[PDB]
Amino acid sequence: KVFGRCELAAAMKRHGLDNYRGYSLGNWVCAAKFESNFNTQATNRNTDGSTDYGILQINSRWWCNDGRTPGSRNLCNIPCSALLSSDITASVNCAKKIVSDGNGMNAWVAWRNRCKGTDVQAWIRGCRL
Ligand SMILES: [Cl-]
Ligand SMILES: [Cl-]
Ligand code: NA
Repeated sequence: KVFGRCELAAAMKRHGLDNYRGYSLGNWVCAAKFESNFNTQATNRNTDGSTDYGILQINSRWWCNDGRTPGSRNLCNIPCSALLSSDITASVNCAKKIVSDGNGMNAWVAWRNRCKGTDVQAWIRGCRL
């Protein structure tokens, strides 16, 4: 599923991301835009052989099991394919564990480089929430 901007904002608010660990909703929408272009089916292979999955590009070296990242962890206890569903619940629940691990949203390189320090409220401007 390719989400619209305000559609995704509303889904993320419903799932408890607005102000989660202090990050306003626009931060999460901005991260999803630059990580996946709002596409739940996005995948990208990394140099070390791990793969990133879904609307928030969650990495198989630490967070999910894809059966092909030797020596990796599965800290969200899910198959990585669950992160590609049109229902974003699994992605959001895993993202909450990632953002709570001490590094905050700096875990998402696109957030650090394209959202951090910008006017992120612009990402939810005009939406009915
Ligand atoms: Cl915001
Ligand atoms: Cl933080
Ligand atoms: Na893994």
